[PDB]
This record gives sequence, structure tokens and C-alpha cells, in this order.
Amino acid sequence: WYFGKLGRKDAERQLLSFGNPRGTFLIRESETTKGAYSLSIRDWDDMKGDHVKHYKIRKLDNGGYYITTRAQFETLQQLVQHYSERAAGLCCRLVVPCHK
Repeated sequence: WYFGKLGRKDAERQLLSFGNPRGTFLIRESETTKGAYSLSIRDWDDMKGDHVKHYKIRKLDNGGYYITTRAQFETLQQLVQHYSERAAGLCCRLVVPCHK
């Protein structure tokens, strides 16, 4: 999936779009972090209802990508595959990718 390098505003307006069930995710390029990635997940809550949290995907200089220090992945494709099954410490698991 190549979403692109877009801002939180653009990621939010897209994720929170009707036609996507909660657990919508996209990975945009982080403009705040040095060419990194942001796993932008659309959560649902009753009080925090329909909000996006972006997990900052970090990169091992001598390795691959990791969202957390719990475990590092070979590639970004592995990172999402784990969260597609289970949240494993995230707020939500990955349900569906966002539509452009």
C-alpha cells in the first residue's frame, strides 16, 4: 500500500470518511519524523468517538522498521501483518485500509 506523504489532516479526513468501518488504517510518510512512517489508525470510542491515532514507525538504522521496541520487523509489510491479527499492545488492530 502506498498512501503517500500526507498530513494528519488529510489522513484523518480520509480515514474518518463514511464507507470505511472503524479500524481503518493507512500508513503515510511522516513529515515530522525524518522520512519515517505513521500508522494512522482510526479508533472508535464512545467519548473519543471516531478519532485517529498515528503510531510512529521508527527505523533501525542497521535494521528494519519497528513501531515499538517490543519487536522489530523485517519490513513494514510484516509489521502490519501482525497487527492485522492482533493489536499486540496497540489500541486497535488493523481492520481495513483507507480508500482514496
